[PDB]
Amino acid sequence: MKEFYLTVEQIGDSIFERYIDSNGRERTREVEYKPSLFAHCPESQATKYFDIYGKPCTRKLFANMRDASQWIKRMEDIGLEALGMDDFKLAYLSDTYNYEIKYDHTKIRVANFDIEVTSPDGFPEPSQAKHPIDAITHYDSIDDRFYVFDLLNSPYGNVEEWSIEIAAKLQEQGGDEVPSEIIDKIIYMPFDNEKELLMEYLNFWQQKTPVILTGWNVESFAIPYVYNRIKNIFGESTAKRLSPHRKTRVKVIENMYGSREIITLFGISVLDYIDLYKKFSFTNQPSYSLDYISEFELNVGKLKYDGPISKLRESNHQRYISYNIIAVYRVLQIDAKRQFINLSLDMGYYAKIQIQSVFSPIKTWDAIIFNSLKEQNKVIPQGRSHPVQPYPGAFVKEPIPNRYKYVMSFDLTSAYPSIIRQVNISPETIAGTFKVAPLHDYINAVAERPSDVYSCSPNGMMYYKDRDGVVPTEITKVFNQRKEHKGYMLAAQRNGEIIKEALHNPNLSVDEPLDVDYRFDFSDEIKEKIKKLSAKSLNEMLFRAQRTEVAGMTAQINRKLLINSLYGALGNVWFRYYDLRNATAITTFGQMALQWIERKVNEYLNEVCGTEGEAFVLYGDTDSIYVSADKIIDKVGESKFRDTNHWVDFLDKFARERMEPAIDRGFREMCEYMNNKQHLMFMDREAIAGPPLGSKGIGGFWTGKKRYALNVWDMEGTRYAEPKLKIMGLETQKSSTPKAVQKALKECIRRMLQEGEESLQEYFKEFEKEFRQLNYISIASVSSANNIAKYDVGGFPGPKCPFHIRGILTYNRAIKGNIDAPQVVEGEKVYVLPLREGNPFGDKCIAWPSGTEITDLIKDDVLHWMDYTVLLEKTFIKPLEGFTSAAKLDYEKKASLFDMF
DNA sequence: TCGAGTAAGCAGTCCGCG
DNA sequence: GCGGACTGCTTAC
Ligand SMILES: Cc1cn([C@H]2C[C@H](O)[C@@H](COP(=O)(O)OP(=O)(O)OP(=O)(O)O)O2)c(=O)[nH]c1=O
Ligand SMILES: [Ca+2]
Ligand SMILES: [Ca+2]
Ligand SMILES: [Ca+2]
Ligand SMILES: [Ca+2]
Ligand SMILES: [Ca+2]
Ligand SMILES: [Ca+2]
Ligand SMILES: [Ca+2]
Repeated sequence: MKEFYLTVEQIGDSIFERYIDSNGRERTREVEYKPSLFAHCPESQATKYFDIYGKPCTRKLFANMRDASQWIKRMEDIGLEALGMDDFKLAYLSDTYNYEIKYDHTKIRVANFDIEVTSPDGFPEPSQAKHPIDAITHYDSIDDRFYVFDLLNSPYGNVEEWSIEIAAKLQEQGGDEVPSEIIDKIIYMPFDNEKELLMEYLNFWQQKTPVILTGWNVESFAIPYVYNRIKNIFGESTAKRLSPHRKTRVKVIENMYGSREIITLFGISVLDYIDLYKKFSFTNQPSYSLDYISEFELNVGKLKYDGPISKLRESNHQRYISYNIIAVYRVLQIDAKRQFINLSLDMGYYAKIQIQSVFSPIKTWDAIIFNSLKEQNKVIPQGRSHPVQPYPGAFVKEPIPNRYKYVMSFDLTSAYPSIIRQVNISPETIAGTFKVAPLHDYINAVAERPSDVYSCSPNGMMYYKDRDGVVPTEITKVFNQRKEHKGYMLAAQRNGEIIKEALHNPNLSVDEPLDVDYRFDFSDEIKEKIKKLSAKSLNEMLFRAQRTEVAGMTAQINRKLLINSLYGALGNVWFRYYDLRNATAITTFGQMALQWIERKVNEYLNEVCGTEGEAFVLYGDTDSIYVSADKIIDKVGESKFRDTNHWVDFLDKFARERMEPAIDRGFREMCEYMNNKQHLMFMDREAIAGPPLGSKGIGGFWTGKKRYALNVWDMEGTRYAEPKLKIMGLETQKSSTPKAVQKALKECIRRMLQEGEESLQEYFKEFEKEFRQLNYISIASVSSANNIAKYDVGGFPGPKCPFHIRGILTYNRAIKGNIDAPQVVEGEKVYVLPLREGNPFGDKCIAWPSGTEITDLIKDDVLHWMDYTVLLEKTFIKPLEGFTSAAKLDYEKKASLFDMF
């Protein structure tokens, strides 16, 4: 097999590389890599190396990496550009793996671990590590085993061994319900003392050294705790054994307020699953506790226990160990579904970077572009410093707030990447500038043609047309991968809808789910077999289809993220190819494209409707238009349609056969106007929206920019078994809005769009009457909590104190003195509740850590003093009043003459 | 919240507005 | 009471 790296590091003048050799075995090597860098030279000097602008360079070969770094510094002292890849390990990977890497994941040791630390006096700080580590569960992907290290004797209690038999039993048997599928995979090791536990863990780690190291909060908690505890007991040299090269660095990480420490383990790639989840999941969660996320992702019940976690080991060591094991398993289950490790490996090997660098699109793209240029013997420019400067973005149309009955939407496929490719925007394709007219003049096609030679953006920039830039070339490659995965995702989605339909008529039989590839649209034969299947088999198939859809979603949306982040990197001062001229060329072209096509669509529809000045485009944001279809439906007449699906078909056909060709003609003209390299503006239909045929539903409404709801029957070619709400920006979509309130507002919206005013009024009246019975967590607001210290003046709110921070200060006074009470962590999320006048907490609100029950010390009093009236008004009535006033509906029945009878 | 970008919405504070 | 200046937070692209 072809060799591939596992990890790479620079340590002084050596590269340390762990790799898989041609026989599939893990090896390590130290290489005295001599890096090269480059300086500009005279034309009279014969060279093969040129910078991206075509200027000749001489290659400087250094005796070692330190010599190279020193040269860069002296070049700065002289005032001359030092060209080339200054991150020497990326140059090493490029030289050592000069081919497309094919990796074999089965050979990569992926370790997933979690530790337990009993602490009586509050949160056990990793930097201090003052308490014994009393459990470690470490799952190894190569062995497929859970290695459990269990401390039986501690200063906080001596306990009996954990029992695998009880662990396996149902909770109704007094057991722990450790999943039966992992029972046989547990290797249990009890220890009489912590010193032996840790020495054995280190010997184990040496034998089975992680390449990828993951878990939940492993980077911020488990790793620094283990390192520091070992350091405290044995000394630094022993703790450094967590690195295969015995090198570690305390790394200080900082944002806007304050900083924290992590331990860099040289020769390991730490991908903390909480951070993978945050970057790649496209959620914003009220809580990031593993319990909360596991419940959300997997629909598994919260791991229940009596009393605080600080007393769990002494009171129920059995459950304590089983819960540690289950926690490790939960992360593996989340990864089986979301596949973020697979994503990271794919992206990392594609770019030829340390796998942990997938968190940085700047590093990822720097490596991709360097590798690409190096292939042509071209030399990358030196990174420079730039001051942070603002630049303009997208155009968003101001919608008239209203109900909108029939709507068809359209938006550009990968808009900004497509603009980059179409215009040929790249650092080395800049050709010059032209005199800019006001944007309105380009939108209306009255400005003079920018260039008859070069490809243009309405910000004034011109680009070469003779050859593709490296940015267009490389962005296209990732875009093509994105397109492939999106195809699989949508097929799985369409397949899911087939199963949902079949589930209306399940067969009374005993059978099996069909063995199929959900990434491909079901054949006629498969469809026929599905119609004969039982509910059990159909539901299993649906689950599998939905898992395939999620897998495709991860692969496609994060490739979309990668290419969109190349655009974004052009506007980040740390990117080697930072250039506000190029970032603004993209955004200004975007503004033109949207407004140009708005004009074209309005013109087209006015023509086919025989009107003048009618605005068919009611809204658009960045690269999208929303077209009112009322007049199209009315041209045929509603009574002509057999059912909802009939008019959906009709609008679908109209969009595909009439609208899209008109849109395409419009953009081709724009391409010619701007003299672009290639027409790539592809504005495909997104949604077909409207009320159910014959209902009183309003179909859709807008309240403002970035705030709307549509009742959708077809989304990008997926014809739903049941209509689905597309809601953007409204409170149902915000993580700050209480859970039960999101749910209620969504049902209000459903009723508005599908059923009408009277249905809405019925539901509202019921919710208002019953909501005080809702569990307090479900009606609590959520907020991130930054700068608690800033607004804390002797335990009381300082000037301009935010509402949620005020709540935290209230909480802090109420739990004062107790080291046992959960502390609100700076920068994390809190639940927030309003409190009635005269309450014993002495302020108008209280906040506590999100994803948790408020501590028993104050729970009863919070429950007694919760201000339900304020809750309802702020979170439910105010937003609902917004939706209904926009839609020109009333959520409460107004008086009429009929009342008199 | 270490980690690519801008536009733009709403909650809340402070305080004017005769 | 609402609206502007401002902070804080969050979402649509
Ligand atoms: C979602 C998103 C969009 N954008 C910008 C670039 C996008 O091309 C543009 C339009 O956003 P989208 O319409 O959300 O995405 P897209 O057009 O790139 O891809 P597709 O519609 O095919 O799924 O907005 C970002 O810069 N960052 C982002 O995270
Ligand atoms: Ca735990
Ligand atoms: Ca788009
Ligand atoms: Ca599309
Ligand atoms: Ca059937
Ligand atoms: Ca869009
Ligand atoms: Ca009490
Ligand atoms: Ca206001």
